[PDB]
Amino acid sequence: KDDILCMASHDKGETWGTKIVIKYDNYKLGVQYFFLRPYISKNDLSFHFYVGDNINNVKNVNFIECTHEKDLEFVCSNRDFLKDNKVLQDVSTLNDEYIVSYGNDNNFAECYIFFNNENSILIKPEKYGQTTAGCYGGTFVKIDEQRTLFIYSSSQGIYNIHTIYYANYE
Amino acid sequence: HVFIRTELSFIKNNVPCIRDMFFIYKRELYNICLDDDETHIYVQKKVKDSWITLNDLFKETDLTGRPHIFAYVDVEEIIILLCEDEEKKDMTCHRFYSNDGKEYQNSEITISDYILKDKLLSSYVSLPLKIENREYFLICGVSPYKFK
Repeated sequence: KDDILCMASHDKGETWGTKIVIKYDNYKLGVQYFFLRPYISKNDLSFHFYVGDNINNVKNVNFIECTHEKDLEFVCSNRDFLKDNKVLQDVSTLNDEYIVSYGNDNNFAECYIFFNNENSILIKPEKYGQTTAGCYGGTFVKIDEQRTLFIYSSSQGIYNIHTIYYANYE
Repeated sequence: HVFIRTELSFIKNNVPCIRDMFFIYKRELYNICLDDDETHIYVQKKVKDSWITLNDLFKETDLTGRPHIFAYVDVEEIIILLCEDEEKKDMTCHRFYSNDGKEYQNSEITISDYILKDKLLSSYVSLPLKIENREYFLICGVSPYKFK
């Protein structure tokens, strides 16, 4: 009855006999997940995926966090990143805190980056020319606990690379 | 208390990739590009300003269509997996290994009656997940509800 399922390997991919169980006790039945992928950091397991069961048929990011039960069975739970006037995009972590990507609307004229939901930076991609350049597909590529890239392809051929340093103290 | 810094660099790619896939390895930046008639699966590296095709993993395969790709980056080791898109009952894949990011070593494997028989998958990069003194790589899948 588990909608999400992982087979897993501790022999570096030689064999995939291990089974990791994901109890995502969600409210809704028959809901299709798209582009599912696990976000992993140190101990923690999480998932990033899309759902399209909304009015506009537009796909919408969901991000669920998991903790532990058995050695192979995790219990996950949706994480609220909802934010008025912005659309949830990509998710990463710098230093056990979430860094989160958002578009202004579903057309990614702009992208905002939030640090621990407490500070934010604006990314206004320059136009390729006569046509609008968005940040559709902007994702994070983490370097270490203070540095991550945010890359997106304004248009085909062109890769916009944002190098990001962040540190929160006290 | 707070320190925030932003820089912008540009990169051009020879290849118009259908799907990009980014990983950091030894603080170099690497891509797994996919063009598509004719198809390839190029392993690329940013030396500043441009990507550089380092390998074509599609070549060393008896692979008919477009595979799922599951990349994993341990610190010393890079392991990539090209898995054929279903639609039998078991799934075959080809894996590539390097400890160096330049020379990937061929191979082929099969998971019989594999656990994700009727699950949908999509390509992604990942890290090993420590689970009580063990590292695991995960291939994860979702139930198919939308009518087809």
